[PDB]
Amino acid sequence: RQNIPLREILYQLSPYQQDVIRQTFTNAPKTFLRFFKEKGVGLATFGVLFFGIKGYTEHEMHQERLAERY
Amino acid sequence: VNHDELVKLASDAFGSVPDEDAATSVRSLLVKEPSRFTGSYVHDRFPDASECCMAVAFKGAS
Ligand SMILES: CCCCCCCCCCCCCCCCCC(=O)OC[C@H](COP(=O)(O)O)OC(=O)CCCCCCCCCCCCCCCCC
Repeated sequence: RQNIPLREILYQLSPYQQDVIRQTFTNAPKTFLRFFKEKGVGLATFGVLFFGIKGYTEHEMHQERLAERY
Repeated sequence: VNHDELVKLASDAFGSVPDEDAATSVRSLLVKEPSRFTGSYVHDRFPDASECCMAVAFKGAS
């Protein structure tokens, strides 16, 4: 099953010799900031393009409705 | 081997070994640094080996 040549030492601890969810509270703000640091540019360019084009379209639609008035 | 002759020879030869302090006995050293068993896993990987030796052990008895 796909022999891989490799030289290493691997260590593993029992899952009943460590904690489960206690470190999740410590790392939660750091992980939040790291997520937004990594995906900040893409989410921002998505938001700018989508909301800008939607806002321009809705504004010009409102102007079109106003132009039909008497 | 005769027991009395070995007693005499050991008293002549090994009679000068120091005795032991009570505070530095084997039991005090065993109490001071006790054994601990931890459930764990290790492998030593080699890139071009032929055999695969492995041992699995449980915590046994003293
Ligand atoms: C006339 C009818 C009136 C209707 C009034 C209601 C219209 C909709 C509600 C208002 C919406 C405006 C603010 C929306 C804020 C949403 C959040 C957001 O953008 O954040 C995403 C995003 C968050 O990034 P993330 O936190 O990194 O995910 O924020 C940005 O990156 C900033 C986005 C700024 C770009 C959009 C600016 C508004 C466009 C308006 C363009 C007008 C053109 C005019 C041309 C004609 C002139 C004559």
